[PDB]
Amino acid sequence: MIVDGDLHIHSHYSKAVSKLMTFPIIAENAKLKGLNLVGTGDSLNPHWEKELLKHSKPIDDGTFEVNGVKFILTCEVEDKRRVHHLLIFPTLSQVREFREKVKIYSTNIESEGRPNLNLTAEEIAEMANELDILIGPAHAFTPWTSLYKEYDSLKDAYGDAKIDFLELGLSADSDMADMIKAHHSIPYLSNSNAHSPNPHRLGREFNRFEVKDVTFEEIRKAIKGVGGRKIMLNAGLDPRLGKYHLTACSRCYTKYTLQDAVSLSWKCPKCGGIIKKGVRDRILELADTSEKPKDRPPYVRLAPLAEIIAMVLGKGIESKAVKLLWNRFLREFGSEIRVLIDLPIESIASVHEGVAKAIWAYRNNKLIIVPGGGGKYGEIRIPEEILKAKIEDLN
DNA sequence: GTCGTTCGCTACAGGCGTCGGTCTGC
DNA sequence: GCAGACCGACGACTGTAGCGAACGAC
Ligand SMILES: [Mg+2]
Ligand SMILES: [Zn+2]
Ligand SMILES: [Zn+2]
Repeated sequence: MIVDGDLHIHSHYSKAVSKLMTFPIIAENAKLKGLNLVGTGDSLNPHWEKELLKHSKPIDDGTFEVNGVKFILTCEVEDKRRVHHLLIFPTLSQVREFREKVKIYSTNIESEGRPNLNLTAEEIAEMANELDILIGPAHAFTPWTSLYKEYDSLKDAYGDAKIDFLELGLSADSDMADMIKAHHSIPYLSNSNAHSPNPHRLGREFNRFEVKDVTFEEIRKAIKGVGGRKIMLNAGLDPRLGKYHLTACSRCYTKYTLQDAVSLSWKCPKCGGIIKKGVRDRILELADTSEKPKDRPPYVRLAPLAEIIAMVLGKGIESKAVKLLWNRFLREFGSEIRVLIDLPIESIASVHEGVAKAIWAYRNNKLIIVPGGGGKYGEIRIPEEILKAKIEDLN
């Protein structure tokens, strides 16, 4: 079967995350969005595991079901050097064993969803490998809490340890990361990093796997690419929409080139804020090869359908109008990705003509994109002539 | 024209580095 | 004067009350 799975979210026990991020609400919104598989997130927190065991039914020792949505155990943890890592756990026993292993190195393993571990990246990855726990750098190019803001290579961070994937990130796609030859031997995950069950948050990115069943072991085979299983698609935000795509100030969000930031010594001259290097500049800084791996699954660039509806209707992202139109589209067609990429523009027009024209302009690269940077999300705008013209005249 | 309903924007919440400024024993 | 210890604030890890003000079915 072919399923869509988002393997990096955060519960309400994490920080700066909506209190609505509980198993029932997450499952409801994932089902509404057409999301087959969702990572649990924060699995090292015992209270979140208790809530899981409460609101779920067992599929196997590492797969659970809430309101028809499947869940495998995942967690993001922070390094001794302030570097985030994503981990996928085979069974609940691996979760509990890892949790007990790091209690002597952590002070918030029981009170937080994103724990801090007084362990280096190599130590964490080695402990995971010893327990067959899938480990990988999460949002690997963020200028604040990623691997590549701390290290110049995966080898410098993990040493003799092994990773099982690399989480791309909102502000990057597969080609950018594949500009580093090492990455060619590593599977990519495109996950949402959702702090909210909102439509444009939960499942903003995901991975499309081919599996026999929806279980942890099938997903592990799909990530490894063995036994006929495979990651056949990586759906993700257009890298320009991420918060850290370009190099900009952390306070006023004004964008600067890499040369300009170097000459300015990383302080914004118009607000005194700290300029943070974008992932595009960072990857070009670490650029290695012009080749790509052949086995690399295609990356489908997305823009959240709620954002399209908000820019068309000229209203806010949380408005009731965009919510109603988004629900109409989802009831009618079943998934955001289908409306964005797969559905014919004529069928989109039956629900809303302006949204159909905007989606056409998105598919045909005729949409204005103000790239994000320094912590500000990218903005999406549509030229006026697109909305003024008729559908049959676009092409 | 009324008055519930809805919108959009600002302020603010909360448990380990970085980054300026300050104090301290020479 | 000054190196170096000491210190406090600041923001990522972003979401949402909540408050004027505009809207929209009667
Ligand atoms: Mg992306
Ligand atoms: Zn993280
Ligand atoms: Zn600035």
